Amino acid sequence: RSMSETGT
Amino acid sequence: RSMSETGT
Amino acid sequence: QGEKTELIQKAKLAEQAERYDDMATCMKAVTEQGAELSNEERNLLSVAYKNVVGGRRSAWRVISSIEQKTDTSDKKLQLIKDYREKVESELRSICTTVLELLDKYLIANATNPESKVFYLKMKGDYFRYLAEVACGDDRKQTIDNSQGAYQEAFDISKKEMQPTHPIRLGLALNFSVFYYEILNNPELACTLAKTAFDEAIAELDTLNEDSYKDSTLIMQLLRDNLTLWTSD
Amino acid sequence: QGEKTELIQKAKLAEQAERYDDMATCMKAVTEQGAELSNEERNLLSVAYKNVVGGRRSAWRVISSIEQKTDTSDKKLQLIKDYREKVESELRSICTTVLELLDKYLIANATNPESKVFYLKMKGDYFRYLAEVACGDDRKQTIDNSQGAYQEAFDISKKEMQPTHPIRLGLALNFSVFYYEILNNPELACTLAKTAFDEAIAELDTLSYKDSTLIMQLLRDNLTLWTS
Repeated sequence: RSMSETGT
Repeated sequence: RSMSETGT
Repeated sequence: QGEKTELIQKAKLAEQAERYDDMATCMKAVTEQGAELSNEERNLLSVAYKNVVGGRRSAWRVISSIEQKTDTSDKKLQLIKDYREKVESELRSICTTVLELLDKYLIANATNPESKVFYLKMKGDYFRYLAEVACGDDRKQTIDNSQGAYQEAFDISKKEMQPTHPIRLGLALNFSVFYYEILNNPELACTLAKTAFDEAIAELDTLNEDSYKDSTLIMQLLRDNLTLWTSD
Repeated sequence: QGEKTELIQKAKLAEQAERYDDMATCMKAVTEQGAELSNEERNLLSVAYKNVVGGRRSAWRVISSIEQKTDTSDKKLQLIKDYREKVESELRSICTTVLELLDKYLIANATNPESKVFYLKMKGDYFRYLAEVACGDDRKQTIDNSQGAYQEAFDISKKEMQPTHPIRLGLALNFSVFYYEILNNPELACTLAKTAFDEAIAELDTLSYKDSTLIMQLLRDNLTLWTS
């Protein structure tokens, strides 16, 4: 899925 | 690493 | 009955949302309706509280591990102990809630050996979770209450229950863990696990056909524990 | 202060225990003392609320999907909606709490341009989470609020910070997500992410390199997904 900064 | 039923 | 159907619906929604405090709230209300739980409702209740207590246990294990590592003279020692105790209090409240559900409704109204085993195993589990954090004499009391519940569940299931069934296998798994972790008797824990596994394999041909997956997975947990315990 | 040290220590304890509601309470309490946060304190506050609001976002997404697949005249649909609205109000409460801290303490008392970009970006994020669950005139206002914060953050970072700076890379990342998922403009989302990637890769010596690399990987993950 689309990832934002929280994916880090 | 010991596992109880919650491991399932 | 109108509210009971709503309560199960919300319980199942909360589970998929992973909102287990909500899920447990709904299932507690169902249990307090007084009627014997179906197998579906019984598992819903077990999943709900397993997740609710399990988040407090994992946090407790982390905090206690940090505390064990802290010098006895550290400034923050008392702060760490304060925080461990806060989580213990949550933990003891959850266990106390499940235990009173078990003794006022679930064990009381069980009319078949399977429900008896299920609920006495659960009694064993939640007293064991209390023993995990107890000290002094209430450690000895929670340990004795957990062992007594496990032993009765074990006697009933050896007499009434098919040995490969997931309920019997889960009981032996959790009882073996109680011997390993609470009584610190690794040899008896291995034998309890190995004996359960061996009897399950021996009676494979009478395993209930809709339990194949669960029995396979719990048998593997028994073998995994055995492998770990007999290595180091 | 004797209490500020206590609060940060509890915050770090709560974090290791994954008790993110406790972590957020401690860090909110530190913030309202009024003093500018250190980079360490700033990151504890961000980690706490990221996890607090993240649990509601995932729950909202599960429930709404179930909802969209349920029939119209099905009895069981109203209960589903009511549960979504309960989760929604929690999410809104969390977001408005964060935005309050940002407007009253964090943005205003930032001295570094790097600090200001961090908080303006955070402002964009939390209006974006509000815009995820908004509708009507509500949705239009939250989107414009999110955009305004991201655009200001973007401009500062382009003037003050280098392309490889992790805060600037992370803002480009979240701003592109805003364009893709809130404005529904995938080509602009792609350009925003690609431009940030290309400008960072041309200076991989003038570089913390680990965090830059990992953010650039998220930029390219999104680009590959969006262009496919």
